Amino acid sequence: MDVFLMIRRHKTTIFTDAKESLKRIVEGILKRPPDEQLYKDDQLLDDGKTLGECGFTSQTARPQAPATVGLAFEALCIEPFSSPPELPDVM
Amino acid sequence: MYVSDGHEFIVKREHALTSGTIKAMLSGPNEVNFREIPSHVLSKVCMYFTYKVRYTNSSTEIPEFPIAPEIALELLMAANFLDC
Amino acid sequence: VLRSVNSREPSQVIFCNRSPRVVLPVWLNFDGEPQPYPTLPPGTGRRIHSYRGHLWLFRDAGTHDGLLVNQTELFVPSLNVDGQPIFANITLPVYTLKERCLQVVRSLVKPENYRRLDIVRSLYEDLEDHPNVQKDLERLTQE
Amino acid sequence: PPNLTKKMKKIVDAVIKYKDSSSGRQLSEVFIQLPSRKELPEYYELIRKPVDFKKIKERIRNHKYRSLNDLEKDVMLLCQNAQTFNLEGSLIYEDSIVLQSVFTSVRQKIEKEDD
Ligand SMILES: Cc1ncsc1-c1ccc([C@H](C)NC(=O)[C@@H]2C[C@@H](O)CN2C(=O)[C@@H](NC(=O)c2ccnc(N3CCN(c4cc(-c5ccccc5O)nnc4N)CC3)c2)C(C)(C)C)cc1
Ligand code: NA
Repeated sequence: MDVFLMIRRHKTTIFTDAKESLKRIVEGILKRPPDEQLYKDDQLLDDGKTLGECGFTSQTARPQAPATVGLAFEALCIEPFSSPPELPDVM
Repeated sequence: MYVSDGHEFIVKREHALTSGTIKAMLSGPNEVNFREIPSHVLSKVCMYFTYKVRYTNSSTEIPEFPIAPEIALELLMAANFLDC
Repeated sequence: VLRSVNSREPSQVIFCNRSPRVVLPVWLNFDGEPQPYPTLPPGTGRRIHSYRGHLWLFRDAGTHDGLLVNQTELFVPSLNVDGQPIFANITLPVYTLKERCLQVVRSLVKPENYRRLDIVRSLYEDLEDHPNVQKDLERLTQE
Repeated sequence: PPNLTKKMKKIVDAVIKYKDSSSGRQLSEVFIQLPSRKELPEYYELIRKPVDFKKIKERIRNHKYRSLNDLEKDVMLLCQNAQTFNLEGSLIYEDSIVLQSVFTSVRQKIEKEDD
C-alpha cells in the first residue's frame, strides 16, 4: 500500500511516503549520490527499494507515527530531540 | 517542492500548506525558522501534516491522531500559533 | 426550526461505529428537540428501527465531540430500496490539530483548574468553550 | 407493599427483555414508547385509555398499583389496545397476544419463589 516513514541524520529529518515495495529520492534532495548511502537499529540495508522486506509494512510506517530510518561515508548517531516537562496540574 | 529549538526540518510543500500561519511567511505577495517551539513538538506537528492530507476526504475508517499527555500543553500553543 | 418529518413510513437502518470513540446516537424530536439513544461501543455496530425522514446526529458520549456519520454532518434515513438496511457509518472527522490538542487537554484537567495553566490567555476561552449539542444545531441551522 | 414494587419490577423487566426463540428480537420494543398525539391522532381518539410500558414503568415508580392484580389489568389493557388498533394477524397484533401469555407465565414464577 502506502507506508509513511522518517529518516534522520544528526537532527536533520525528512518526512515523506512511499510504497510497501529507495534512496534515489535522497540523491534528488540532498544532491549526493545514492550509492554512498542507510539502515535501522544497526542493520544496514543493502538491496535498496524493497521496503517491506525489512519490517516496514503498512501498519508500522503510518502517518501519525512514522518509522525511523537512518542515513550514512560515515557512521553516526542522529542527535535525539528535547524532552517533555510533565507539568503538574494534569494528574 | 520540499521545505534544536528551531525549525531544522524538511517536509513537502503541500504538507506545509496545512497550517495557515505557515501559509504566510514564505511565498508572501524557502527556509522558515521557529524561535519558540522545540524539536520534539515539531515531530508531532508535521506528523499531523502527513496525517491530515492522507486521511482528509478519504472515506476509509479514519484512525485517531495520537497525543502523549506530556506533549499536549506545547502542541496546543503550537497549533494555536499555527492556525491548523 | 430543525427537526424530523412525520412520515410513518419505516426505514430499517443500521449503525456501524467505525471509530475509536463511544458513539451516542441522537434523535431529533419533532419540536426540533434532541433525544438520546443507547451508546455504541467503538468497534461494534447495531441495527435499529427508524422511520424515514427522521434526523440523526452522532456524538461522543463522553466528551461530546463532533462525530461524522456517512461522511456528512447528519443522517436522514432514505427509503430502503431492496430492503437493504441503510448504513450510518459513524466515523471520525479530521480535526484541526488545534481542536485535537484541545480535546486531549480537557481530558487531563478539571474545569475548576483550567485557568492555572501558564498558557496563552486566549486559549482559556477555547478550552472553556466546550463542544455542545444544541450549540452545533444553531450553527448548522444558520444558512 | 414492602417489596411489592421490587416484584413488579422483575415482572415488567422480564416481559420487556423477552426474546423470540426463532428471531431473537425483543418483541416489546414497539410497545415501549407510544408516539405522540401530534404524530398519531387516530390512536388517541379510537383508544379509550392509551398506555405504554414507559407509563407502567413510572406508574410502578409512583407505586399506584395497590395489587399485582392491579398491575396485570394495565398490562392487559396495553395489549387489548394494540389488538383493536391493529389487524388480526398483523405483526403487532399477534405479538400483543404473545405478551399476554408472557405476563401470564411470568406472574406465577415471581410471586411463589420469593415466599
Ligand atoms: C438507536 C439505537 N441505538 C442502539 S439501540 C437503538 C434503538 C433506539 C430506539 C428504537 C425504537 C424501537 N425506535 C425508535 O426510537 C424510532 C427511531 C426514530 O426515527 C424515531 N423512533 C420512535 O420510536 C419515535 N417515534 C415513533 O415511533 C413513531 C412516530 C409516528 N408513527 C409511528 N408509528 C405508528 C403507530 N405504531 C403503533 C403503535 C402501537 C402501540 C405502541 C405502544 C403501545 C400500544 C400500541 O398499540 N400499536 N400499533 C401501531 N401501528 C407505531 C409506529 C411511530 C418515538 C417518539 C416513539 C420515540 C430501536 C433501537
Ligand atoms: Na421505542
